[PDB]
Amino acid sequence: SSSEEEKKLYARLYESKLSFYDLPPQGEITLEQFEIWAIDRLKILLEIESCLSRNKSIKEIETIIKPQFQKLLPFNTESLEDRKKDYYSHFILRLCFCRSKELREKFVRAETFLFKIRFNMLTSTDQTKFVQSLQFISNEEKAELSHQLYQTVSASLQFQLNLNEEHQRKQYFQQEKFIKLPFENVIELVGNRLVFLKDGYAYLQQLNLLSNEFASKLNQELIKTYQYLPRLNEDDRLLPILNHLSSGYTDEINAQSVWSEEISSNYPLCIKNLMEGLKKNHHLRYYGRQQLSLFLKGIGLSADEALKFWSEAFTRNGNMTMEKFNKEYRYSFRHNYGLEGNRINYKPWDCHTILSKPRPGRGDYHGCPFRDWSHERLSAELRSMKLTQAQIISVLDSCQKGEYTIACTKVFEMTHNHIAHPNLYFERSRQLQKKQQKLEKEKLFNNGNH
Amino acid sequence: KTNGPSSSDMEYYYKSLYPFKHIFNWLNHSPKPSRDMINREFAMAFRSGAYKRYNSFNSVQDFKAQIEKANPDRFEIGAIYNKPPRERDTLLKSELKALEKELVFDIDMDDYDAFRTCCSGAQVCSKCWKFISLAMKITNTALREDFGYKDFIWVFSGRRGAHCWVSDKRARALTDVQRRNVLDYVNVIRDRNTDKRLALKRPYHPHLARSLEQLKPFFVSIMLEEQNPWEDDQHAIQTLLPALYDKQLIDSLKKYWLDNPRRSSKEKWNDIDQIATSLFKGPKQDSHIIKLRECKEDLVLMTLYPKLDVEVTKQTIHLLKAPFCIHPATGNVCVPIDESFAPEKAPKLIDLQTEMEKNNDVSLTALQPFINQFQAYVSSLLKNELGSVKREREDDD
Ligand code: SF4
Repeated sequence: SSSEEEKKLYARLYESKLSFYDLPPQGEITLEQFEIWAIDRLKILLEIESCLSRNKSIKEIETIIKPQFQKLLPFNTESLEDRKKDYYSHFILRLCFCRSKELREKFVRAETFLFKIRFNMLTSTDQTKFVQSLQFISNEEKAELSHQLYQTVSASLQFQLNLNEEHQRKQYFQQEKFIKLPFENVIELVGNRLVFLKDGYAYLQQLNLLSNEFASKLNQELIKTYQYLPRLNEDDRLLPILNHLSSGYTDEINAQSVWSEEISSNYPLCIKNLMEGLKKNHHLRYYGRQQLSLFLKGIGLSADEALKFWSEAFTRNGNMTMEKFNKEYRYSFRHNYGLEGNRINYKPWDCHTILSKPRPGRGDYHGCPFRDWSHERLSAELRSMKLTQAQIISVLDSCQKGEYTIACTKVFEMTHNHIAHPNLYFERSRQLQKKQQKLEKEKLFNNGNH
Repeated sequence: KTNGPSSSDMEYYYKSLYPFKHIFNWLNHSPKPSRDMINREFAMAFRSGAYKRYNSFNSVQDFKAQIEKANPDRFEIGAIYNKPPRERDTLLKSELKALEKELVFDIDMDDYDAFRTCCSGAQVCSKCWKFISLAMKITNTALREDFGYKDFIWVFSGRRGAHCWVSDKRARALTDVQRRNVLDYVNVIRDRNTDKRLALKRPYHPHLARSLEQLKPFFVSIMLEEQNPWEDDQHAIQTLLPALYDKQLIDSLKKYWLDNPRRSSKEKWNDIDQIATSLFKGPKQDSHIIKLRECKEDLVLMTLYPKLDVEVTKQTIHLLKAPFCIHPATGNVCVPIDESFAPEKAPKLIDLQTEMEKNNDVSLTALQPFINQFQAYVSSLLKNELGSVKREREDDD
């Protein structure tokens, strides 16, 4: 397709700033565009999910997401590239999440909430243009039923749009359009008496019905895409990105201070488990040693202090001679820091790469405790962290659903007041600790002048 | 103690009096037998207390013969299944799926005894039957103007209640969720406790406001004069005062009625306004007046709005007593209800036997008008069913 024809089709599609994603995007995009747009939309959806799991109000979620919109997925722009980004990201995520039923449910829920937010941020004229772009009633029919419709919708207006004055409510109602549809499609709104009923037809709260239709259509299209996926399995190029995206949903620091309580309060539970295993056994197996070493490098421990740390931890029991440590372990610890071989500076393991680990056996301390520990044992340490029974129950409920990172964020929040990286947990804890220390110092200074 | 109909009386009623053909044509939705009857569940209640479910009949004669042979005290109508319920024992429990049943509503006097004085306990008369009459009026209002239903009929429960059978193809095919939605639309009075103010949501839904306007002219004539339940000061304190919103007004009215005992319901109704006017003064008086009017409207609805039995409507598999059945304790025929119906007008089985002794023909008995009414209803239902089939065929083309 000529670039010009492609632009024409895309403009015919965007006549409104909002879309049902009915027709497949046509055109070619590069792999960098593919992956970057997919990851950006995925970040937006993950932030939506994290806000929802914390029972945040709709206004708070909107306020949190607006800067993320301006940064990752610009909406309400006239640029063709941003609209292309939204459409292609949506269809890439359709390809990603069609594999399993639970993924489908999470995707449709998050996408419907995103639809709701975007519709809420639109202007009333744009909303009218979008809904016009499901039969609207004539002005005569609205005039005949005006009293009943206004009586039905006055409470919804007051509570949803904060139109406290009656004059404003009437003025809005005069401009509001109504849709006539059978009450069986809007039984949910019928139950709460939010829609007017006449002769078996419900007069429309429109956002809720639009979201319901969008979710239903999205579910059906995900099912069709799942049926057509094995034909796409022949593309060696997209499969790794799709697999990664689908699984993505799931001298202050030296060798001595890393053991201190001041630094020890900040690690996540995985790191505490690895360090406890190292202290008890004076040895960590390969995966645990790698996880711990990469964390320690990521938190500021230099290479020489890392070698000192590992040698001191390993030789404490006398079972390991310094000669054996230098013969077998020194090379690997230097390699982790990019000082050996191809000098590759290995990045610290995020949560996802840790979970991609092969499951800890007997004698293993690596992995994620929230996935790899029994419920009783997790309850034991969460009690040791002075968490209440309700907080422990919430964390265990998050763990049961497979949202281990959500539970990690939860324990962070309860112990300190979305995290997907051990170094991120450490950094946030350190920043909070420094802020608290500065506040305490300011309070001490203020109390000394009276 | 008027003994209920004997077993021989039930045999006689079933052999000579039950309009088996009309019920069959009603439930079959076609002059020719179809799966709407062969796959319909029927439950039969016996004098011994036995209850046998999942009965089904293939034809008019089979229905009559099975009912005659069983001689139950009553039988209840179930939903259409994908397979004949009578063959359940050869089927897995997960294979019998309900597909269609008439929308059903049940209204009884039990929820209105706190506001009636013309009868006590399980008694009923024309005065208290006005509660059921207003209930059917409001329910028919909702079903006709809001849901667009056309083929529905009310039938006497036998003692003091009424059952509604909505036979519209749209109503018959409703899922349990949709049935719950219609019930929640109609069931405004969810809390039946009279010792607590309803505090209904404001502004009223148009259905609620329309029902209030329909019930307002009857509130005086029934409650304040004919029943007069708040003449008793203790009954007033128990049921009228808790519907008010202000504690000071409640205490003032309580003291006034203690000092002036046995004021009638109308006098107490006027005293509420008089004392409220005496108490609430200043720029805030308008809000108090509005709230008192709201409480009075809430009490009007609490006292006269339909109080449905919520279980029977919720699910497609629920069983309800078939029309023309004999009430075991009263002997009344569960006849269909018109605008002039009263409980004393329901024919008794012993009276029907006495009439048949003089004239051995059902057409010459008191049961005949109700049979004719039911036949006309069935004919209209069949005509509408044919129209719906034609409309579906036109839509498919
Ligand atoms: S969620 Fe991540 S950071 Fe937290 S304990 Fe598990 S692996 Fe460590």
